[PDB]
Amino acid sequence: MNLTELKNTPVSELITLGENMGLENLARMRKQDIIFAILKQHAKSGEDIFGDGVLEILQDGFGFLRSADSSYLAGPDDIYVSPSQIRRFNLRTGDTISGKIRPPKEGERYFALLKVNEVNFDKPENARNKILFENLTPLHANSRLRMERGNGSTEDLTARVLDLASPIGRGQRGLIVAPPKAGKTMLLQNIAQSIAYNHPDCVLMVLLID
Amino acid sequence: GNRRIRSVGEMAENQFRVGLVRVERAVKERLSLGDLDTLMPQDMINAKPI
Ligand SMILES: Nc1ncnc2c1ncn2[C@@H]1O[C@H](COP(=O)(O)OP(=O)(O)O)[C@@H](O)[C@H]1O
Ligand code: BEF
Ligand SMILES: [Mg+2]
Repeated sequence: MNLTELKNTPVSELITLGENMGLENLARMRKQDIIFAILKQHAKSGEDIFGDGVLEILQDGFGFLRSADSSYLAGPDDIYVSPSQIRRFNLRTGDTISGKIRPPKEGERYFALLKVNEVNFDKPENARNKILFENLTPLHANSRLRMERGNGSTEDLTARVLDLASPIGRGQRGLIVAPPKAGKTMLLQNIAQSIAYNHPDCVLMVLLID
Repeated sequence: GNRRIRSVGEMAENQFRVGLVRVERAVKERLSLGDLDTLMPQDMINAKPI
């Protein structure tokens, strides 16, 4: 069973599913161990598990595949991947993996990986011989990112002024220097909205720290 | 003619064979669940029993 359907679903449907499976009182614990027990039960009565996430390699040698909604945090929902995959497919930290996984026996508690299917939205054959990040040659931005939507709403004028003051392109570094109380949150929200509406092909990521 | 002498050689050989059959049973019980292209013949056998 796929993982994302149970990850991004509301916890109420998970409670209903766990109560229908005839299990222990499920709603009394975290969402993490709830979905862990749900996956364990569905694997005990069902087929292989299908998981996905982002890979982190520790100083120990193995790897942990963590989901996006938990901000990639430790818990029962992580996926253990042996160093054998890191030696065969030559994995790296931050690799977006998605593939088949199995339940754990004694001595283990995390779902072990069985066979990778998609590595960073690409075939393992194409990803084997590739180019490193730091080995690339940086350059200046050439394709400008159009931030104007064209509707001219009450607040999109902000983005318009942005296009008037800071033409953003693919590969530019933007530093928003603003004291508190200044209204940058909705500014970044509108920027993200416009850049996803005008350029839906490029991936968009936001990070809220502290 | 009916009494045979044994030395360190075959004695150590028999001890190594005992260790080998122990670790062979271990790796066979472990291998009953293993699959293809998911391991190397290094961690399958444990050096501690030998
Ligand atoms: N384009 C805008 N139109 C109307 N009000 C705005 C606009 N930008 C900011 N504000 C006001 O400024 C305030 C900024 O709040 P907040 O997001 O906490 O500040 P900051 O983004 O600097 O942390 C909001 O309460 C909002 O009402
Ligand atoms: F500028 Be506020 F503190 F987000
Ligand atoms: Mg703010």
